[PDB]
Amino acid sequence: STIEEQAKTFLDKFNHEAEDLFYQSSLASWNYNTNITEENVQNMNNAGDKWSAFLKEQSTLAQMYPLQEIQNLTVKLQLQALQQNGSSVLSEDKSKRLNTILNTMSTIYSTGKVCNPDNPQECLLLEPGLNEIMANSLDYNERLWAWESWRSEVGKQLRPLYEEYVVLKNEMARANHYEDYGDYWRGDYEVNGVDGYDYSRGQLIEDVEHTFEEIKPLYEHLHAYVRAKLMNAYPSYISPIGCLPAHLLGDMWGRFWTNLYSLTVPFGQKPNIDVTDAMVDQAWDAQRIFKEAEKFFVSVGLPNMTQGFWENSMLTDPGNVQKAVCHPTAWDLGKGDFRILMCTKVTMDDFLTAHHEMGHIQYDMAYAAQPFLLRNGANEGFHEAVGEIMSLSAATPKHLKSIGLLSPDFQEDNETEINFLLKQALTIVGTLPFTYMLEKWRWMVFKGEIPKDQWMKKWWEMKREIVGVVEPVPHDETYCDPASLFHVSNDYSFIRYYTRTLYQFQFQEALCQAAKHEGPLHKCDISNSTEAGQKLFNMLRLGKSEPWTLALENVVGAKNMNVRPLLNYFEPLFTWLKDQNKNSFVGWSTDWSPYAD
Amino acid sequence: DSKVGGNYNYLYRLFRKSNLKPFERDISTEIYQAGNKPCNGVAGFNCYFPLRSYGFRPTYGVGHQPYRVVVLSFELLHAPATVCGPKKSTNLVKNKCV
Ligand SMILES: *[C@@H]1O[C@H](CO)[C@@H](O[C@@H]2O[C@H](CO)[C@@H](O)[C@H](O)[C@H]2NC(C)=O)[C@H](O)[C@H]1NC(C)=O
Ligand SMILES: *[C@@H]1O[C@H](CO)[C@@H](O[C@@H]2O[C@H](CO)[C@@H](O)[C@H](O)[C@H]2NC(C)=O)[C@H](O)[C@H]1NC(C)=O
Ligand SMILES: *[C@@H]1O[C@H](CO)[C@@H](O[C@@H]2O[C@H](CO)[C@@H](O)[C@H](O)[C@H]2NC(C)=O)[C@H](O)[C@H]1NC(C)=O
Ligand SMILES: *[C@@H]1O[C@H](CO)[C@@H](O[C@@H]2O[C@H](CO)[C@@H](O)[C@H](O)[C@H]2NC(C)=O)[C@H](O)[C@H]1NC(C)=O
Ligand SMILES: *[C@@H]1O[C@H](CO)[C@@H](O[C@@H]2O[C@H](CO)[C@@H](O)[C@H](O)[C@H]2NC(C)=O)[C@H](O)[C@H]1NC(C)=O
Ligand SMILES: *[C@@H]1O[C@H](CO)[C@@H](O)[C@H](O)[C@H]1NC(C)=O
Repeated sequence: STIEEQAKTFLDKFNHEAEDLFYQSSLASWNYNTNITEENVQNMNNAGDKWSAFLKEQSTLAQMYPLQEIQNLTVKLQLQALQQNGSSVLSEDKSKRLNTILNTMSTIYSTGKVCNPDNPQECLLLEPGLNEIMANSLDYNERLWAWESWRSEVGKQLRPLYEEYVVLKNEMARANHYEDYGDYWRGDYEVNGVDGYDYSRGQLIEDVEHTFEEIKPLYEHLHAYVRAKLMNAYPSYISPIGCLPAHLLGDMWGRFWTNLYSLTVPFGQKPNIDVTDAMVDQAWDAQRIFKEAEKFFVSVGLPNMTQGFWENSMLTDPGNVQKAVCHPTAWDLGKGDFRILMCTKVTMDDFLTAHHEMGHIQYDMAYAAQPFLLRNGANEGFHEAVGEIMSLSAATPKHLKSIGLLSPDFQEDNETEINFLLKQALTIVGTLPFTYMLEKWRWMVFKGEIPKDQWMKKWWEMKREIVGVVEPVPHDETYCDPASLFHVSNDYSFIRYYTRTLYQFQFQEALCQAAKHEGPLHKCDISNSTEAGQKLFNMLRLGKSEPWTLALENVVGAKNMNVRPLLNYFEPLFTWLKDQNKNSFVGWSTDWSPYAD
Repeated sequence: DSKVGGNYNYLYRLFRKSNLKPFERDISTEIYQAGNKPCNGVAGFNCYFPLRSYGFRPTYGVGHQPYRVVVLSFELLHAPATVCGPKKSTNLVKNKCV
């Protein structure tokens, strides 16, 4: 009864119950996901309902213990995570209104239908075909149509709903001593009073705007190259001092330039590394690939699979007609019962996805000792970060020719290396300007700086200034372009895909500087080492029990995200791009327009 | 001992005033009291039950599946002789110095 035991002494009970219930819920869910029937939806909805009701009751009960009389750090962190009101601080009818606006937004996004002006009877959804038209077509007219349509029919309906959504979320967040909603998102990177490891909610914006400054020397050259290359497929449509038209990037919103590899390959007659026929000519099943992944993981010094994962998991899609959503996922039903749900085919891409998923499996195996409320990554970003380095280290030619899938006399050269590096940088450094731009735009519109009659003009001037792309058609203020992105119209945070891109290469360099590697970083492997495994595992097992700025400094040695490893990873590509642009004009002028000529 | 859907028979106490004494036994079901206000035998805000149950199933990992434990303990108070180990033998030859 030391004013605190009363807290812990609760915490225990909570812990137990929580864990148990959660498990019930989760088994239920895995079920429905692996065997789609009509009754299983009911078997899982009530389990989720009971879990949610129990958690909200415990949250309403935890309030009775003040948060300044606690002295131990871990119990304070657990209470601070549980004591969160979340929603339901609003007026009751406004809560239902918020649920309705959210669900209506999600539905209008999901079931969008756009139809041709030449044939309005049968037409296209978003997922089947629209992405294919925007990715694989090659005529300017069809791309411009597919681009303007989706923003003229799904951008116009969403604005009068997003307007109310903003103010409702702001009034929600403003009851928990917060000043807007964006701060309620940045609050994930917050650390209070640990004598030096503190990280104020504000300094996240400072880091982001301070690390985006060092990327531009590389992104500018990449933009110049991609532009001078796109000036071949569509002759006399781009200006050599202008920006790019949004409907030429490779998808609906311009998030990944990966589909531009067909037009901008450096050496179009030297094929890259690809183990796809060598696999099937060796009769590899879904079992063999996972055995290879586990062998690689155990080679570095991590434990085996739990021997309950080989009988329960579903590695190959069920033969008969058994509807199960084929989207890879790593389940941690808790209680040490880990599973992997994915419809593996015999392709090297699935061979890399297996590694990327067993990464999450290992990361979940590590921290299974912490209290139940601390079973996550250090923040939202570390999870996929620690996941992706396995795929980045398993795709190098060394690890391939050491497993029996490449001819021993396969000799790699600098041409294939530049090819691979551009294929990588079309995805890694390509999405960063878009990500930072969209997140800054959302923070701005939430804090109230941008008046609600200047949304689209500000968004497009930002697309002109930062990322270097220009709209093809004018858009007045009956539109809303950002509401046409999945992570926006569904109330999903969108800054993790910018911190992950940095944490990735920081982890890569920090780790395989212990494997005593000597060459460029893009050939670096973490196999056969034991110091690397220990360095990684001394962070994998913390969970949330320590501030993330300590989880970093125990791996790389710094107390923040630094972009230097990224540039050090791309240095060869940068040396090449500095030569292939001796005659073009780097940068872009925000005056050019595709219609004002 | 593990049945699908939860086997809630085995309990294990996780609240008590002070730790036990060796070889002692406690089976009470008096409602715990952590706060400063007496309970009067009603669960709720600070006033929990003292018994929980292991929900053993079959799809658990090692370290959570039910293990069975038995312990033996000897003690020789004052008896002259008691249960000892088993004896063994050989045969019975005759007419030989043995
Ligand atoms: C997928 O779920 C369905 C819905 O229950 C299962 O179908 C029945 O499941 C019960 C459960 O024991 C069986 O007794 C019936 O014989 C099943 N009937 C049919 C027509 O399937 C189905 O078995 C589940 N699939 C798997 C692989 O377990
Ligand atoms: C509460 O704080 C105390 C210290 O303030 C923690 O005690 C340490 O616990 C770890 C293992 O949990 C031991 O290895 C240390 O030896 C303990 N320190 C001392 C000085 O004895 C305690 O762990 C904290 N509570 C929780 C749940 O972590
Ligand atoms: C969470 O919401 C509650 C309202 O439901 C806020 O108000 C506190 O509610 C608790 C119990 O419901 C009371 O004991 C407090 O006196 C209330 N006022 C406070 C704590 O200032 C509560 O403030 C909200 N949580 C936070 C962290 O602000
Ligand atoms: C890949 O490596 C080869 C050999 O190391 C390079 O070939 C030489 O490149 C320099 C660079 O200007 C030229 O001056 C030489 O004339 C090249 N050698 C021959 C025999 O012609 C090649 O350039 C490298 N690839 C790239 C893209 O630079
Ligand atoms: C690095 O790891 C590989 C993976 O096991 C080890 O590969 C073995 O290498 C020896 C000799 O090079 C071969 O005889 C074995 O057949 C290989 N094993 C397999 C499964 O292919 C390699 O030994 C490790 N490196 C060192 C220095 O031990
Ligand atoms: C992992 O499993 C293999 C089975 O092939 C076994 O030989 C090895 O000893 C195991 N290692 C550990 C650490 O459990």
